[PDB]
Order: sequence, then C-alpha cells, then structure tokens
Amino acid sequence: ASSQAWQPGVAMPNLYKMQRMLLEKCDLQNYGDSATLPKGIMMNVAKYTQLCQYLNTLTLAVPYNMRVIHFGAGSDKGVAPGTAVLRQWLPTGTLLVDSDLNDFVSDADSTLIGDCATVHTANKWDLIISDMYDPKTKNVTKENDSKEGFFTYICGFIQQKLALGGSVAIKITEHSWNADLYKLMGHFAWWTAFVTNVNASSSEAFLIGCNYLGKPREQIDGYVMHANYIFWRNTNPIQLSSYSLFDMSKFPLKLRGTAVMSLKEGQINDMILSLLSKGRLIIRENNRVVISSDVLVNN
Amino acid sequence: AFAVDAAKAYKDYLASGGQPITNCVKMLCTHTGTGQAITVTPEANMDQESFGGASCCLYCRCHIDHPNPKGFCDLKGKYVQIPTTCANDPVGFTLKNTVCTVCGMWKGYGCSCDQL
Ligand SMILES: C[S@@+](CC[C@H](N)C(=O)[O-])C[C@H]1O[C@@H](n2cnc3c(N)ncnc32)[C@H](O)[C@@H]1O
Ligand SMILES: OC[C@@]1(O)OC[C@@H](O)[C@@H](O)[C@@H]1O
Ligand SMILES: OC[C@@]1(O)OC[C@@H](O)[C@@H](O)[C@@H]1O
Ligand SMILES: O=S([O-])[O-]
Ligand SMILES: [Zn+2]
Ligand SMILES: [Zn+2]
Repeated sequence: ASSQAWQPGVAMPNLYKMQRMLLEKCDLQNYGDSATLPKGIMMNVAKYTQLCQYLNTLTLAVPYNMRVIHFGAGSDKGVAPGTAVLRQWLPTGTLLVDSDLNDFVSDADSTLIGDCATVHTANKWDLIISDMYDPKTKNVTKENDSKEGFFTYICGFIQQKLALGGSVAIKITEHSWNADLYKLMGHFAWWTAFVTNVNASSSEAFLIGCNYLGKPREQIDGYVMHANYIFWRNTNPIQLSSYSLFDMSKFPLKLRGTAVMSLKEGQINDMILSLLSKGRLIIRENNRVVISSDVLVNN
Repeated sequence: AFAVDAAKAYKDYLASGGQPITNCVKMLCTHTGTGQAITVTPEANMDQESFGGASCCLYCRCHIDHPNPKGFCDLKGKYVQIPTTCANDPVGFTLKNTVCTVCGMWKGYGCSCDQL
C-alpha cells in the first residue's frame, strides 16, 4: 500500500538528522509483527538482500579486486547467510573476508574466528559490513548509554583501515549503538540510517557511511543523532514489506573499475576530495591482502 | 587404513528416516539462470533453487576433512542449483548426484549429452 513498500527499505530523512531530540524509549507501532518472507528464505538472506539493493542506489566506489570485510558474519545456525548474499552481490574477483566470535561455515575467500578485537589486517578495505550484535545489550531497566565493546574496535578499524572513498554499513539497534560511530558518519561524503522493509518492526538499522574522506566534513554529536534516529523510528511507522525480494534482475553491484591511487596526506586537495565524494576514487596501497587473528596463549 | 565415511553415514541416516540437514542457505534469484549445477552466481532455472555452496557441503557442515588430497571443496564460495523437488535436502542431493564435465548440468537433472 505505502509507496515505501516497493523500496528495499527506508533511509532516515535529512530533516530528522538536523533535529536536537532527547533520547526516548523506542516504541514501534508495528512491533511484534513479522513480514511474510518468500517460501524457505531466511530473514538474514532477505535483510542483506534489501541492504545490498539499497547500497546499489549510492555512489559506492567499486574497483577491480575490491576488498570487502564482513564482521558478525556467523549465526546460531553455524552458516553465514549474509556472506552468501554479499558473495552474490559483489562483482566476481572481489576479495571477501568474514569474521565472527563463534565458528561457522562460510562462502568468503577467508574466515577469521574470534573476538573482532583480535582481527588485524596489513591492507585497507573498500567496504566494511558489520552485523555484530549481542541481544543482551537490550536492557530497559538501565539508562540507554553509548556502548563500547565491538563498537570501539569498529571506530578504530574505520579510521585506520578504511580506504578513502570506501563505505561502511554497521548494524545498530535502540540499545546497540555508539556515539563515536555516529560522529564518524560526519567523516563521509554522505551518511544515513537505513531500515530494511523486511525487518521494519525492529529498532535495527544499518548506519551507512558513503565515500570516506578521512576527516570531518560535518560535526555530529552521537548522543543527539541516536536520539534523532529513535524520534524518526517512533513517529514514522514503516510497513513491513518483502516486495523488493521478488525482482533480482538488477541485483548485482556493477563493477565500475574505480581508480585506486596511493596518495600521501599532503596530496589530498579539494579536487581529490571531490572525486572521493562522487565514488570516482579509492586511496590506498594495492599490495597483497594479509589478515590475522591474535591468539591468547594461557593455561 | 581407517577413515570416517561421513557420506555413507548420512545416506544410511536418511534411509533410516532421519531428518535432512537444515539451514542450507537458499538465495533470492530470478530463476531464469543457466540451470548448471555449481556456479559463481545463482543460476537456478524455473525448476531449481540456488543455495550458498558451503551450507550444502556435508564436509563443511559436519566440520570434517574433504575426501580428496589437499582437501579442496567444490561448493564453498560457489552456488549449487538443486531441483525444487529435491530442495528439502540439498546436502543429500549434492552427495548422491554427479555433475557432467561437458555441459556442467546435473546428470539426470539437466544433462542431455546422452540424447540422440
Ligand atoms: C545477528 S548475529 C549475525 C547474523 C549474520 N550476520 C547472518 O548473516 O545471519 C550477530 C553476530 O555478532 C557476533 N558478535 C557479537 N559480538 C562480537 C564481537 N565482539 N566480536 C565478533 N563477533 C561478535 C555474534 O557472535 C553473532 O554471530
Ligand atoms: O544521490 C544523491 C546523494 O546525495 O545521495 C546518495 C549518496 O550516494 C550521496 O553521495 C549522493 O550525493
Ligand atoms: O537445509 C534445508 C532447509 O530447507 O532446511 C530447513 C531450513 O533450515 C531451510 O532454511 C533450509 O534451506
Ligand atoms: O512504486 S511502483 O514501483 O509500484
Ligand atoms: Zn565443503
Ligand atoms: Zn552433459
């Protein structure tokens, strides 16, 4: 019925980002309702499909031998539905690495098992996807404060290992969020909080940073922006919808062969920032991709 | 000389009325694909379902060595097309069936090389 029902999901409207709301409890009118999924399709296949359908509408840089890392790729099922969707979406030749605290079987080129804080990489990445989440973070009996844990790692990983021009999609919820991560959204040419139509009855959203500039283009107060996010969700019921899942004809991410250059910080002028902001440039070394997981030895 | 035979163990389990391995990852796709057995992207035709390869591999799923030198996996990182009528047990279908080395279709479920 709703025009938004034919889209893969709904992005936080710009006017909501410009407010200065106080943090309230998230109370979704459509809470408890579940979307009707195509027969035999898992919620996370539907969710990642809608996230990728939305990312197709942005100015993502898509170089040859694109580097994608996926955190929180495991599941209680012991398989990686989201990684299978990313492998389907990304151009052939894209290097896909995934990771989770718990063991799982994956379609990724390489999988690292352990706390994300143990994951180290010699190379920079073009796209970071995180579905990391702990359902125990949802505590309505205590103040909803900015969370650390894996968010501390993701903030440092973006600032140290994301290529300029690169993008991120980081899963958050009413209670699983970080003020510094919202602040870092101001270091991208554009950002939003995206809600998949199949999971519209959840406070879940993907914080998307599009085209990393490596410096703040706008100053964002993370506590205020999460309050703005909840205010938007509380006042804009989103109709549950699986409609976009039935047309996969234009699903694959187009290989744009985006230029990759190794420029120093002193060579990043306004002309380079313009190319980065349009998804026409990636700045990072193009050396071999090397990853590792630190192992604590004890007895 | 001893070697765990997971393939035989699963076939015997199904024969005894055992419930097929669950959580094989079914993909959304056009269902207008080539219909080949194992592909780089989902290639299900109107008579098939496409699944993430690793989730349909007995060896990957049971955390056991792949039966061949170097322990290479033909499914991990790929998509397996399963006839819709057999999609209730993708692991069993991949174990009990063979891919034609000429056309890439499942023998008995797409391969027409033996026709006149
Ligand atoms: C919602 S589940 C992910 C579902 C998965 N994306 C899929 O495709 O089905 C969240 C995952 O985050 C992982 N996780 C939570 N905290 C983590 C941490 N500190 N380091 C690594 N993984 C973590 C959990 O082990 C869990 O598998
Ligand atoms: O398409 C318009 C725009 O404002 O919204 C989508 C993002 O990819 C932005 O970079 C872009 O400039
Ligand atoms: O593994 C086969 C399957 O049909 O088993 C039941 C559910 O786990 C489905 O997602 C899965 O595809
Ligand atoms: O909104 S149109 O796609 O039905
Ligand atoms: Zn395998
Ligand atoms: Zn044949």
